[PDB]
Parts: sequence; C-alpha cells; structure tokens
Amino acid sequence: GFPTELKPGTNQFLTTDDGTSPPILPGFEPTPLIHIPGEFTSLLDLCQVETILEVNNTTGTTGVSRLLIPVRAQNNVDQLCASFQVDPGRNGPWQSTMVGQICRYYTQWSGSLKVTFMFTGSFMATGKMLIAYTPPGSAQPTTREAAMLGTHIVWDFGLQSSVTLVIPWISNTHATGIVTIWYQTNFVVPPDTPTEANIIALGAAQKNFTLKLCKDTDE
Amino acid sequence: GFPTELKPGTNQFLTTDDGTSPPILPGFEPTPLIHIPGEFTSLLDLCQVETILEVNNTTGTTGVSRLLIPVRAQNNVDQLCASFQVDPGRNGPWQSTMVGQICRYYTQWSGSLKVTFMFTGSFMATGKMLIAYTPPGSAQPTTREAAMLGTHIVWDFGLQSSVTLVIPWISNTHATGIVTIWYQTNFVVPPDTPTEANIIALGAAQKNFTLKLCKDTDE
Amino acid sequence: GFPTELKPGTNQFLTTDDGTSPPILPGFEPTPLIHIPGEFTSLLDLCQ
Amino acid sequence: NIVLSYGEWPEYCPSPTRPDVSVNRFYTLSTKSWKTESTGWYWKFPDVLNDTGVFGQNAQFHYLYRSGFCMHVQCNASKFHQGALLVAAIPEFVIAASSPGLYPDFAHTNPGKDGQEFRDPYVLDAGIPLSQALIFPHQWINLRTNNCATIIMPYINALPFDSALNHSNFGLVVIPISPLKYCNGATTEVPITLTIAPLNSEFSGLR
Amino acid sequence: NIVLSYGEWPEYCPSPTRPDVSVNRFYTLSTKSWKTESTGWYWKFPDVLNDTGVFGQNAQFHYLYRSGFCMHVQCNASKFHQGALLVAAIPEFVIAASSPGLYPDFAHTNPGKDGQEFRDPYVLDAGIPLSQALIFPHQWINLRTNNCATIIMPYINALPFDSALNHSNFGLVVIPISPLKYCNGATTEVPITLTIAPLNSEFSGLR
Amino acid sequence: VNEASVEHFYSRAGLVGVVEVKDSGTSLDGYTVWPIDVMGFVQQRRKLELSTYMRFDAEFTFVSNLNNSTTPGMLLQYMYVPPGAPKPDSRKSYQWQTATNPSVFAKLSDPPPQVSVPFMSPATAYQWFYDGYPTFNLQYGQCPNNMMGHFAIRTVSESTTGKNIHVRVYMRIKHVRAWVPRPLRSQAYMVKNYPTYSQTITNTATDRASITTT
Amino acid sequence: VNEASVEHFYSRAGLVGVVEVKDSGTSLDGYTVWPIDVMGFVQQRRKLELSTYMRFDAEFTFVSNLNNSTTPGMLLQYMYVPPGAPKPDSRKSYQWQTATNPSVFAKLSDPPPQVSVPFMSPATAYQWFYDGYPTFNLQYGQCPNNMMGHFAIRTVSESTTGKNIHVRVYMRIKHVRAWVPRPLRSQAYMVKNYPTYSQTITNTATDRASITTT
Amino acid sequence: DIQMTQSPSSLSASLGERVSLTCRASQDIGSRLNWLQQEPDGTIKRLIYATSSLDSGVPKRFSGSRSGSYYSLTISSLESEDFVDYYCLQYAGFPWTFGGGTKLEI
Repeated sequence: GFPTELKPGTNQFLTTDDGTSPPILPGFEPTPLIHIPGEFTSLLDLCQVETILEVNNTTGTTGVSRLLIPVRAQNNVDQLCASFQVDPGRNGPWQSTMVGQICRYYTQWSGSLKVTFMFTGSFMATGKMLIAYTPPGSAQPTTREAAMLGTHIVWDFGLQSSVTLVIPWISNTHATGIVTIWYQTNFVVPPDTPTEANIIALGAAQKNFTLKLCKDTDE
Repeated sequence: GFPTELKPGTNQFLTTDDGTSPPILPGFEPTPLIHIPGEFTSLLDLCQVETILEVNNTTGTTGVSRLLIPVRAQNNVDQLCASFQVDPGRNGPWQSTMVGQICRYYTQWSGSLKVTFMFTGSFMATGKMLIAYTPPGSAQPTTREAAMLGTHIVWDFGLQSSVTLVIPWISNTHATGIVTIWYQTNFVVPPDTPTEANIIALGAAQKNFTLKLCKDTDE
Repeated sequence: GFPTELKPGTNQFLTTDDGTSPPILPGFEPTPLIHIPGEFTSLLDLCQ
Repeated sequence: NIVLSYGEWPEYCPSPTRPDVSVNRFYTLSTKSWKTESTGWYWKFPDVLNDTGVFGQNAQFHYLYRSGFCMHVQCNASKFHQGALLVAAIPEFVIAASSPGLYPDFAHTNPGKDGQEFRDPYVLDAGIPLSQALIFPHQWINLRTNNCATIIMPYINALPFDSALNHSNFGLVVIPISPLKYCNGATTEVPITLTIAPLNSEFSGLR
Repeated sequence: NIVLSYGEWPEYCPSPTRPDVSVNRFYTLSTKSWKTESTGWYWKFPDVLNDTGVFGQNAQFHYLYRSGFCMHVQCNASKFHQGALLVAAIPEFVIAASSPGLYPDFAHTNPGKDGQEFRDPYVLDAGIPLSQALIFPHQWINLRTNNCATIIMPYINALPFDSALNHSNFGLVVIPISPLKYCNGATTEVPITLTIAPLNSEFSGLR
Repeated sequence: VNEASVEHFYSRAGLVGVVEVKDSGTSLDGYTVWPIDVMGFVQQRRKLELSTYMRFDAEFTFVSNLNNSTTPGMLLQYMYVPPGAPKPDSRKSYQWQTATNPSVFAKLSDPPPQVSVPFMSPATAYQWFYDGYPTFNLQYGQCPNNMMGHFAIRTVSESTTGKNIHVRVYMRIKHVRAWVPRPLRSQAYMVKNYPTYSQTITNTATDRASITTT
Repeated sequence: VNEASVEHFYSRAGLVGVVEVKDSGTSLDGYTVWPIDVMGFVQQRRKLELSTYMRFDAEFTFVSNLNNSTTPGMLLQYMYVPPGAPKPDSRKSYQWQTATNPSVFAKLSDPPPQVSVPFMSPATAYQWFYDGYPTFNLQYGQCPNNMMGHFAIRTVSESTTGKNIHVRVYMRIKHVRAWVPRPLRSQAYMVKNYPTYSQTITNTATDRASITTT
Repeated sequence: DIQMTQSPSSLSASLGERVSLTCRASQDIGSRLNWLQQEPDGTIKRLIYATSSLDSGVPKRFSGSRSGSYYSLTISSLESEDFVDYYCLQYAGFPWTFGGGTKLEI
C-alpha cells in the first residue's frame, strides 16, 4: 500500500462525520466513572413519561389555570366540555408535553399515544362523562349521540377517578385525530359540596413510538 | 487501500502527540546501557520522601534558621508554639518540600500526607507537647483545651524523641487543614542544661498520593 | 484505512533515509552475479 | 405506593461516621395551611434539616456528607374538600430570579425548614415549565382518592461526598394544580404535613 | 542502621588491579571542631584520599578507577549537649560560586582531606535548597538519641571506569541544622570524626 | 430507535463560537483567547440543559480564513491553555512557549486542524445545574468544575500583519452519557450562566379562541 | 499514577530555540547554525536538572515561516552536523555537500519537517551535573559528552533573497530514563552552563508575619 | 534601615494611668521588635521580646502588643519606678536601627 492516489473528497471537512483525531493530552487519566443514579440513554424513554397538556390554552387564561378543564354543574347533558387534536408536534395543547417538545426536535414520527384523564372534584360528587376519539378522516362530531357511534369510553368518575384513552396510531409524514369530552350525565352533588371541579389530562407515547431525521427546533 | 481521501486534520503539527519520524542516522549503534544505580521512574516515589518544611518562615528570619521551631522554657502551659496549614502547593512552609514543589508542576492532587516531628534538645530535657490537627471545615482552635477535643497526639519528647502526624486526606480540586503545636506541659531541665531547644518538622506524602494534569510552574 | 490525515513530516526529503522508489526500468534483468574472489564486507577486517 | 426514585434505594458507599436510628428518626416539620390562593412550597434537600436536632449537629460540625431521604407528605383533608397536589422531588433544583434583581436572594435559595412559597409556580421558579415537572420523580395527591405521598430519594450527585451547608442536592416541591374548594362551613385551611427520615447517612471531616 | 545508598552494595565489575584489606582499611581523618557558629563541611568522594596512604599511591599512579565507600561519622558529644547534624552523600555534588567571581576556586572544588566549610549552607553552596537535601541518601545525627551515622555508597557514574584525580563522584556533606548549645562549664567544641573504607575498589592503566 | 438515543441526539458537530484574530487598524492584537464554552448558543444550550449530569469528550475543529474567504499561507498557532494554567497576554509572551500547553502549528491554507480534548473535570461528570454556593448573589449556581480550558490563537509573526483572521470553532460531543433528565426550558434566556427569566411569562402552548374549537 | 511517571513528565514537545536565517539588510548571511541545546529555557532546564543522569533520544520539528507569517515556496536545507563534524561557515561552503551530514530538503509551504535524532553520547547517559574537570576556572563542571550536534539551516539560493526566515525548533524527549533525583533549583540562574547564584539569597518559602498565624 | 520610631517623644501621666507608647515601623519587620528600658543613669534592661512575651523577671504591669505597623507597649497602671526612658528595637532590618525615646513624667 505504498503507492496511492487521492480519490476526490480530500481536504474536506464534513461536520456530521465520525472521524478520528489525536488526543491533545496523552497519558492523561480522567476522573473515573462512579455510578450516578438515573441514566437515560434514549429520548423515547423520556417521551413515554406522562406530562400535562395545556388543554385550556385560550386567549386570556393565564398561569397554571391553563392545565385545567372546567367541569361544572349547570352544564346540561349532551353539551361539549373540551376538545383537542391529537398532534404532538403542532402548536396546541400538546406543546407543553415532553412528547410535544421532543417531537419538535425531529422531522417525522409515528406511533400510539395515550391521554390519561384525572378528575379532581370532591369525593361525594358523582356523574358521568363521554370521551370520544375521531380518526383523522372525519371531523369533530357535532352531537353526543353522533360520537357514541365511534371509538369512545364512557367515564363514571364517581366510581373510577381516572381513565386512559389509548390513541391507536398517529403518523406524521405529510388530517389528525380529535378527542372530545361530552357531558354524558349531569354533575350531581349532595348538599354542602362545591359544584365546579376540574379534569386534568396527561399525554404520553406508547412503546411503539419512533423518531426520525433529527433537526433543530423553533423554540 | 489504494484510493484514499484526506480527512480533516492534515498537515497540522500537534505538539502533544506520539507520532513517528525517520531516524536521521540509521545503522548507528548508540552506547549500550550499563546498570547505573538509583533509577526513579515516578515522581510519586520522589514525593513520598520526607524533606524539611520552612515552618519558621517569618519576616526577618534568614538562613537555615527558617527550618526550626523554637521550643523554649519560659513558654507557659497552654500557650501556642507554632501552626502551619496543610497545603502542599500553596505559598507557605510546604514550599520547601519535595511535595510542595512537584505539586506546583501539576494542577490537581489528592491523598494523605504526614508530618514527622523531631526534637533536638538535650537528653536530660523533658516535657510534653500537644499536636492537634483541624479538618478544613473548622478554623484554628483558640485554646489548648479546645484542641484536645479533636484529632491530636500528645507528645512526651522526653520519652520518645520523634512522632508522626498522619493527615487523613487533603484534596485540591476547588479551606485546608491546620496543624497546631500546643505547650501541654512546661519545659523542665536539670541544672546545667540549655533552656531552649528546637523542633524540626518533615513533610511527605503517603502511598495514596496522586497527581493530574501536568503543567508548568511559577518558579 | 480509507480516511487518513497527514501527520507532520510530509513532503520532506531526508537524505539519510531508507525509503523506497519505483524502478525506472522494470523487467530489466541485470548482468548475473559471478563469484569474484576477495570480497570484504567490513572495514574492521581492513583495519586488522 | 412509595415512588422509589430512579429505582435505587439509598445505600452506604462501600469501604466515616455512619449514624443510626438516633438520627434516622422521623422529623415532623411544621404544618402549612393549604388555602385556595396558595401557590406552592419547596424545601431544599439537606438545608431543611441543617438546624433541626441531631442532624443539625452532624451536618454543621463536619466537612463531608451524603444521605438519601424518605420525604412523606400527608394532607389532613375532609371528604367534602376537593383539590390536587403535585409532590415532586427535583434533583439540582436551581432557583432563578425574575428581572423586569438578577440573582436570587439567599432566603429564596435556602429557605430553611419552613419552605419558600412559589412566586410563579407555572414556571417552577426555574424557567422550566410546570407541565413537564412530572418527568421528575413525583406522586399525585388527589383528595378524592388519597391524601398521602411518599418519595424515596437516593443520593444524587457527581462527587461521592460533598458539603452539607453549601450544596443542596434536591428540592421537594409541592404545588396545587387543581385549587382547593369547599362550601361554606368547612375548615378553610387544609393542613399539609411533611415527614423526613434520612436513610443510610454518612459523615466525615469532624469539626 | 547503615543507610545502604539506593539499595546497592558496591560490587566488582564482572570479568584490573583489585586491592585488598591493605587498602581496604579504615582511614580515620582528622577531627573537626563542631561549634555553635559552625556552618558545615563537605568532602569530595575520591579526592579526600588521593594523598592518604596506599590509596594515594593507587590513585595517582594509575589511569582508571572505581570504588564504593563506607563513610562513617561519629560525634563524641556529652549528654548535656544538644544539636543535630544532617549527614548526606550527594552524587555529582557540583559547587557553585556566588556573584555580587564566576567560577569556583580549585580549593573549594577539591578541598583535600580537610573539607571546605560551607559559605551558605542554606543553599548547599550549589543553588539547590538544603531543605530538600534529604532526597539524597542521608542519616540524622541527633545528640539526644545517637551520635553515629554510617552510609554505604556504591559507585555512581556513567562510564564503568573513570579518572580519580579529575572527576570526584560524590561529596559527603555534614551540616548542623539545629545548632549546638550548652550551659557554661562544658566542652565548647564537640569533635566530629569521619572514617572511610573503600569497598570493592579497582584500578587500571598503571603509571 | 437508534436515532432517538442520547448518543445520537448530541452528534453532528456544530459551531460553538466564532472568534477573530484582530490584527489590523485599531486592534493590533495579533492574538485572541477563546474560553471554551459549550452553552454559547441558545440552540445548543437548551439541548444540553435537558440533562443534569453529562460526561463527554470533545473534538475541536478550526475553520479559519481571512475576511474575504481567501486562505493564504499564513501560519497559525492554536494553543490549548489547560484548566488551571495562566493564559497568554500578548502576541509576544512567555506563555506561548510553555511545553505543558499543547500547540498545533497549521497554516491557513491547510485542512482545518482537528484535535480531541479529553474529559477534563474534577468531578465525575459535568454539572449544568449546580444548586448551591461554591467557595465554602453573584455566586449562586456557578460550578467551577465545568471549565474545559482556553484556546489561544495567534498568527506566528513578528510585526503587525494587517489581516484579520476569523476562526469558527466546531465541537463534536463523543461518548456522551447523560443523567437525570429535566424539563426543556420554556422561557427565554435573559442572561448567560443563570436561569434568570423575565416578568412577562410566555405560555408554553399557543392560545386559541375557545376550549372547544379546533 | 501513570501521569506522574518520568516518561510522561518530560513529554509534550516544547520549543527549545528560535533561530533565524537572516538574509536581508545588513545581515546577508543566508544561513544559520544552531548548536543543539536542551537547557536553553529556564523552564525546561529546572525540570531537566531534577535528575543527574538521563538517557533519551529526541525528535526535532522545524516550524519555519517568514516574518509576516506567510509561507512561500522557498526551499530550505536542514543539515545535521553530527557531534564531531566541522560546521559550515558560509552560504556557499563545501560542508553543505558532505554526505555524512544528513540533510532534509523541505520548503516553507510544507508540513514542518520532523526528524529523529538518536542517543548521541560517548558515555551511558547524559550528565547534567559533572563534578570534576575535563581534559586530564573556565572548565569546572563542563562535560563535553553532552553535545548532541548542530542544526545548520540555509535557503537553497544563489544570491541574496531578501527574506528573513524565523525557525522554531521543537524537541520531544522519547524513551527517557532518569537517575539519581536531585533537589529542584531554588535560586535564580545567574549564568548558563554554571550553577552560579547571586549573593542575595531568596528564601524558598514565603515569609509571613508570625509563626502562629495562618 | 527600617527606621522604627516611637511617636511620643515625651509623655506625662498619673500613678494610676495607663500609658500607651507606640513604635511605627516603615517596612515589614515582622514580630521581631523588642523594648529596652533604660534607667536614668544605669544600664538598659529588656521588657518585651518578639513584641508579645514578657521577660524572665519583668513584672505583670508591662505588656506588649502588635497592630499592623503600629507596634506598641502599654503599662497596666503606671506604678512607681516607671518615669524613665523607653526604646523600641527591631532586628529584622539588618542595620538594626532603633527609635527615639518615651521618657515619662508626672
């Protein structure tokens, strides 16, 4: 291998490369490695952790009160409570989720999400809610009896205080699902009990989430 | 391996490198190697050798008399005799120790030291001294009965003429220990005997000493 | 061994070197070696 | 339901003064009235004990220190009370100022054993957003299901041993997401209690 | 308590005139009065014997030489006397001048068998500091514990054989760190004695 | 997977600082010192401030040229002042010769010099968030065990040359291991070295008209 | 450990001499001879004077350029006059052709030439301290078995070129083995080749107010 | 020379007063300043050595002290046999200079 001719691409500096270089301090023995607890080796394991969605993001509502969905008493049946698209990586309620931020450090992604809801009312307060999910094809349903014929989960928060709505698939390559919360029943309370509670939604990504083509963000 | 492209870092000269070069005199047979006694292959083995500390470093005291701690007769009990910080590599009494100089050829170090004391008075002269060591957290103790509740060694130089005060740990990465010598008892002598002796301190580094990030000195 | 960076000492000509070079006449078969008497392979044998 | 932070019980660094159940007792700090206007509280990790009992003697009169904790928050709330807390332990919780003066006051970075009420809990007082605070070890306190939250925290730091009066490893934040509510004729201030128990503590460099 | 320099007894270079106990005797040089004002002394390694007995005939009437030594210092001191010596053997002890004339006089670089008193013992007369002289082979003479110091020195040089009247390998320094003291009515000059014994000597190049 | 890992998330060496060897006009320095700083640009800062403790060694490349993109034969010296060595103070200064400060002697008209700095830190890993005070207001949260060194760059000359040399330092993070993930910074960065934000809070999520509109 | 050893303590090749090929004005030499000297700078001297006998071979690099940092195509000859060969005396001199003096023919606009001088000494190892007189006042402590040679550098030219060439010789110590450690020099270095100090002694340790103050 | 000099050239106090005589050094002299008491016609005795410690026989009324560059001597209550001259001596500056005098009156 004594005679060589330089093929093209010489004297070039390609940033995204895994070349080698001489150590500027040979012999140096860096500080050894002790076991520090809590190492994360993948941003996927950070996405799969549930964080809050600013579902109440609205003009005027400031402070922590943007993370709360108001569920009150005099909201008649079949009325609409809240709705938010399933798009972790478009400006909306997902923009405050660990998934909604990491997905802005990449270009394409595809997987299954989940939206755990949590009721924060009195123990004596009972009722029922309808939580319906609409695939990307259709649009937001107009009535409660129009969303019951979908992929929903009726929620009796008096009995069970937290549910999960697993999104089947959400892929971003080139028109996104919608989740609506309908007042199934009324909001019934015994005497001497507050008549206005809150729902807290938490978003995440299931174990099938993937990311591709890392890129800078738009803050 | 005929076609190659020059990755970046070419035609550069990096001083701290272990490259190769052609011998400017091939065939030459240098003078063979005969066994010369006394080879040292590590500066640690040079640090671990005890040398004198200029503990008496004071404005005015000149000559060899800077290596001597005056222990006299009319120094009442519980009085203070001498004190010096444990900092091999800061301007002080350690600046005249083989450790105090090598540690100035490096950036960081950590290990255990030792300060062997030696009494140079008459054989008939008897007495007792208190030698207390204060961790970096606290400050110099104010009274003898305040240092007895520490990590000390009472020294009866009439019986045993030399002791050792092993420093547990002294690390320099970013507030250093202090060693004080207290007059436990008086300085008693029989008639026809000098009433002023000297203590000679010798510093070293235990077998756990380490050095890191070699650098030039400030003379 | 495709990517390489040129360490210092390049394009230099060091006289006292044992490098290699291309033969300017390949295929050429020089006159063979016949036994000539009296070869000396060391100046020490000349000094003695 | 004890959230073992990062799945690591606090352990003794293999082979320093290793105290025992005399110091490994249950320090029950003062209670804090949780009101509707309440924003939150936070306590530094070893600073909350540097002046409380034996742990205040082993910390100040030393030079090196390492220990886990067993933070345990409870809310003596009624059944007609509603609300929700977010109890999270934040490793290296660094407080930030808010310029319209550039550096946090010392009272806000080492509040003592009383905690400092948040001035802007939406941003955790540290720029980072509260919505993502759940990435830290945490446990919800939802008065309709349970009023207890126990967090087991190991020693999280770069060096094995470190100072106890200068470097405060983490900070236990307690933030009400859903504010407290109640009809007229109820205890207008739900009390919040915090219990601490150093686990596998060590010390070095006496006096 | 014989400090074997660098852990090597002097040995015969494997296979020159190899003398015997006729030359390997105990040369006892003159004593030197150690006073309070005393600064120190130093004797070169083979220069101290180049004019003493048989060794002065084997060294001058030759061309090559190598030998160890058995320097042995003793101080006939009383029990009411106090002081301390530092007896060190300095390989390649090179003396330096002191400019306010540039090169050391010949009397100071080859003092003979009488030694030259130090003019600045704090700097060992060679720039290097006395405080670090203990890195050389050495032994303390502390009058309160012992008054003897024996140093076994091998042949330390680059070439196997070397000249004996030009290149002096080492120099035995004797420096009082803690000066001598005594009450009135005592011997005001403690005597210091030095004994030399060439070990495994060799010679070559006669006349 | 394998593209969302922490080892790949910090790859693709980027510009960490544009230093300039001012040598003409009213700035006849001839040299310049650039303190090694990772959190120099907000984009890289916000990413590095996702974890608490991180351990990595870096490879530094210097894309230097004149102010009209021409690369003459001018010789340059890249001296790496280690963490704890005195920095130079002039074109002609003793520090430029100290053999403990490794130097790289390359020219403007040569492939950019590329060295590899090791993991230079007293502690086990770098600490971007250090709750506490060092030196047991202007000191809170300032860890001194994150300094990696200094890169002093000068044109090897005798008198003023009259040519400004712009250098673009490029750093690549290798062997990275991160610990204790943190929420990504939401507010702006009002000042460097501090987490200080501004009074007017900016909501993380954009505000729409009503809660029930998509 | 492994970073305090004697093999690493003398690594990191440093500048051992800045020679200049004066060729313009009133110094129309065209050549220059630099006697190989290790104890040229106090910093390196004090380190080398820690041991008595030392054995090592060296690698020499020549970072040459003009006085405005530009590196033209000018050809240069680096001739290594061995220890005991007559040195050149002019630009045009017979010595520049002797085949026993190895030469390196490189240009200014080329990677710095790098050769490797072997251990050139009659004795077993170099002797920084030689108590005794050679040639069995101006001769005490001058060992002649420490000379490593001479590096003569000239621009291969016919008439005066008119361009001064500054060369920076860099030496790296390899395979070093040291013997008989010595105390580190405390006083200044009043003159080269001698241990001569000055009358006004400088105390090794700094002087404080009282013995009992920290 | 360092030229350590005493400020009060002559002072007068009562038999129960507390005199404070100083000696202001110029250069750094360290804790190597002594006080020498001189009789009206007799020899000169010593009071303080190393600026702090009394001698082997000096009474308890005398005491030394140090304050920056203002080495001073203070008598407790000025008993009898005190209205004599005073000197301050330092042995740091090698010329070994002296001060002036503090002949006390009443």
